[PDB]
Amino acid sequence: KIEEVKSTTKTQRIASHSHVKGLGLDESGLAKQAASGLVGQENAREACGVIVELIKSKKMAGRAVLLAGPPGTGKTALALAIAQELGSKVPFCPMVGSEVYSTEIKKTEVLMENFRRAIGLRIKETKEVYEGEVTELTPCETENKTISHVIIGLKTAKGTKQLKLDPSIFESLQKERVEAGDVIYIEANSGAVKRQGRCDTYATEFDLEAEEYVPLPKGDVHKKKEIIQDVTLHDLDVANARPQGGQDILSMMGQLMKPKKTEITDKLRGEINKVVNKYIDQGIAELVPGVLFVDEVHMLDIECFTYLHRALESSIAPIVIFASNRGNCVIRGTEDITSPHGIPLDLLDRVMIIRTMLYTPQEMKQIIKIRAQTEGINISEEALNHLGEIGTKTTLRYSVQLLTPANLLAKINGKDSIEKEHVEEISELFYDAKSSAKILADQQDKY
Amino acid sequence: QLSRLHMILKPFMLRRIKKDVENELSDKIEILMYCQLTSRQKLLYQAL
Ligand SMILES: Nc1ncnc2c1ncn2[C@@H]1O[C@H](COP(=O)(O)OP(=O)(O)O)[C@@H](O)[C@H]1O
Repeated sequence: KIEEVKSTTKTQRIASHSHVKGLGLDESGLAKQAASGLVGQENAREACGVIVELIKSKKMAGRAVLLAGPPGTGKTALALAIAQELGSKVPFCPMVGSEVYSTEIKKTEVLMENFRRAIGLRIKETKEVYEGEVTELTPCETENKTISHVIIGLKTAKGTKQLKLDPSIFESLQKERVEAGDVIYIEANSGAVKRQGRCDTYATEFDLEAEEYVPLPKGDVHKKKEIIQDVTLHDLDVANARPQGGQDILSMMGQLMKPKKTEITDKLRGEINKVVNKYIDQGIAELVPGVLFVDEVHMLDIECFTYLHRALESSIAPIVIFASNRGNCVIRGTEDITSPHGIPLDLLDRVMIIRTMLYTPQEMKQIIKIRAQTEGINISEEALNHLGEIGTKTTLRYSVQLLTPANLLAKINGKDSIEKEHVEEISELFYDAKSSAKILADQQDKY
Repeated sequence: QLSRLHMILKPFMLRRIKKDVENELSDKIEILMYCQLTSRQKLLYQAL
């Protein structure tokens, strides 16, 4: 009879490349004129179509590509398209070329952490666990005194068991302030314990108490189960270099101290490589090499460029995408030497270059329409043509940036959609990078 | 069809209908409430 609906959670925020959904190639490898949010750039999209096959082949290491072309042409839009095209499960690692200057660790090593982070690994971990209400708990004492065992009685909806356990686990149970009537979980591989609370059976025993109560665990007291774990090589490297597993005083206190980064040494990475190869051989593990994306590459230091000569020639390293928007600049750190894209010739010889190039007026109109319907706003055709003209006079970035401000004016004066007169007003409130640079050059006596 | 069945049933098939006799009862207020499924539900429903 009566009908009702509810939904009020605020939807996800729009941002600068949220319209991009993939490369929009056809099955033959050719580029469609407009698909999945991209338009234009056919040679560069076709080139990225080769690279998504190069990744999925799993054959290669240390291949590297440079997207190059003037500012505002869509370089990072393409790299983000590839991140969609590979799907979520392949690791894609985004980075900016000014992040190498850490205060904790040498630049040369920050690069290595990022390379090792871009190779993923998938593991079928088997865990064996005991859980239940603790109905009984007793230590067994021995001479030089020592503790030989703890005996634990556990209860679940299926019944009960009684177990004999190492003094390490007793030390853990004591630390967790466990008592009889508590419900606990123990994983025997790790030696770890978790308290959940008191069993619900006791929950009415006091008028006023601080505890939370949990229902009795279902299933057998002892069981083993498989968890599919996703991880990276870097995550194994670092978790071994400053450990926090186990339950000793040393690892427990290493969880409290300020977490400084450290130069992981080649011997550890060596030993981790051997371990993961042996996990693959047993059929426990699958390897998924991914992609590292280093935007603004033109400001790595020459120390860093000269390190990439070695890291890209590794048999392990993942596939790398660099990006740059510079002419014949001076190479950072040299003060004297200039080269294309800001990158040394010696490295530029170890990469394949993808050219990216300026848009026509028709392409700008098309992108603006795509973007307006992404930001969720309605625009009249004569207004959109006016924005097209503004694009040719300035930059497509500025032409897109006027959209939301214009829509605010439209709703303030009760219009549902952008009319030309709204754009014509907003254009006079906010200058662009060229028109503001003019007024500041005329009045140059006063700034 | 209907008239034939009615005449066949009439000698043996009493009726009341609530509104003739339950004059002192409130009528059922009947709500249909639409619900939107969660992210976990979307993932599974799509996989099916
Ligand atoms: N071919 C394209 N199709 C759709 N949107 C594009 C295209 N090229 C660029 N854009 C969008 O235009 C803007 C400029 O592209 P961007 O990737 O930021 O350029 P840049 O090469 O300078 O990093 C961004 O909002 C981007 O998503």
